[PDB]
Amino acid sequence: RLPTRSDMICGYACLKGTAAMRNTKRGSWYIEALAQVFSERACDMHVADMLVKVNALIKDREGYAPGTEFHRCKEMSEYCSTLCRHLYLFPHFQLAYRLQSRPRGLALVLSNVHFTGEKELEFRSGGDVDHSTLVTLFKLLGYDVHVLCDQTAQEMQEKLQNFAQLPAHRVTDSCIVALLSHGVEGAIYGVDGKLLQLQEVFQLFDNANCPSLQNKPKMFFIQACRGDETDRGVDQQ
Amino acid sequence: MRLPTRSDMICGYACLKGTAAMRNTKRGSWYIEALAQVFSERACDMHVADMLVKVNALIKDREGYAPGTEFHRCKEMSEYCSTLCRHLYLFPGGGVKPCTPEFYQTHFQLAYRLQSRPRGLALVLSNVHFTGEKELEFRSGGDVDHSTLVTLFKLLGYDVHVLCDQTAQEMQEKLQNFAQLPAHRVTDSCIVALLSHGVEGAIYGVDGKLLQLQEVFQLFDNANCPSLQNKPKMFFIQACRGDETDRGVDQQ
Amino acid sequence: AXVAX
Amino acid sequence: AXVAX
Repeated sequence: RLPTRSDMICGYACLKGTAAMRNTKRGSWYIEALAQVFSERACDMHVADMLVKVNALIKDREGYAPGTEFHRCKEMSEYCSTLCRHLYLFPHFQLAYRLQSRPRGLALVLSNVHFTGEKELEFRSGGDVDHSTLVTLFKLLGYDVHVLCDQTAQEMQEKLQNFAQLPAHRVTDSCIVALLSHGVEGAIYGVDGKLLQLQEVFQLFDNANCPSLQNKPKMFFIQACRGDETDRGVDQQ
Repeated sequence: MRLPTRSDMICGYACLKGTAAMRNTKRGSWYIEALAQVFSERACDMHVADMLVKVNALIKDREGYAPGTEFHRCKEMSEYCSTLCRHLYLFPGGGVKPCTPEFYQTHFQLAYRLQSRPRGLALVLSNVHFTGEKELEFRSGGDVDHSTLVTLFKLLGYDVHVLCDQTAQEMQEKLQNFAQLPAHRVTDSCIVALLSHGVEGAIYGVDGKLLQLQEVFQLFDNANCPSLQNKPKMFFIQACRGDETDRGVDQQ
Repeated sequence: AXVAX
Repeated sequence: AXVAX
């Protein structure tokens, strides 16, 4: 018998209280680093170690925008993990999760970029770059990629529950969900300005509501703010 | 080149947001017993985050044994959070099984520098006796956890500071003094271990007052703790994050 | 034999 | 060039 929630790992563009940076040309700092790391290293490095390389890149980057409050600002990513084995994706077999099915799993990419103005939420310029980057990466890593753009909080909950219940999970070895939106600490915005709690999202995939993904790695990437301020950084002693 | 305000921390938690941690009145916490087993056994060859994966494994398998009572066959799940930017090998030289010299020679260049003697200062802060307006009971077995960690961190090479039964103010004031000790300038890492009751995001003092964990981590960040900049900082937090028992789930 | 934290 | 999420 199993705990209610297990075998999950979650990557965050930023730390509690802080905000995530986005480049209006290139996309978010985090997706750009995440895609760069996974592309080059998925053949010989497990996911946890790989999010450590991503942490390394994010920690060295700084903002460039002379004039604005964003000049030289900083960012720190993080990951939180309940995995119980290595996650090698295999694009070592013995002490790592079974990851051998074709496709490797279903993957969902859920970008909110355009906002209907019910609250004061800005156009996520560069959001289209993030979205494309993740769909190609997940398709290259062997995943059946579902996508979903510009949803309300209600639509998001309902279709994320749909995605969790799909029969296809019975026959695959892993799962991936990537949420890119405006957010607050513990929740992200639908395009209608309404919030969705991340706990509820993770709940829809746990061992009690999503028994078809029991004991297989589930992988959440969350590109949203967790605060209202910017990080000016510290100098090095 | 500059730094974010917070970086290079790994936090190991005994239970998940909203759930609660189980403790055995005789043998200690599930999390601590597992942590000290794995760290003691594998520091020689496995890095700390991978090591925390193995603790997850053990905790996922454990189930409660207490017939009659409301805790029979209950489950628990640990987790850990990381802003580390390198492998964290503890490179034990003795006490526990040591690493071979070939192991260091192959792994040292892609890992945090972890060579000082001591390897770091370590603080172990346990509250077992509560005496306040809240309904906080005696933490039976909390003493085994305390001496397990003290012995563990000594065997791994750490100068172990201890603190017992503190109020939320005394933990704020003394965690800060610990964070500002001058030895951090020359040591290579750091370990804080908080064992107490608590809720999501905070832990209780013996006076039933709350210390927010965000303030604790802040005391060791790059802005407040320049001597630990770019140095790996470990936190192990044994405390409930709720008040609900996990009855578990059958395996379909 | 099991108590919560 | 920078914008926040």
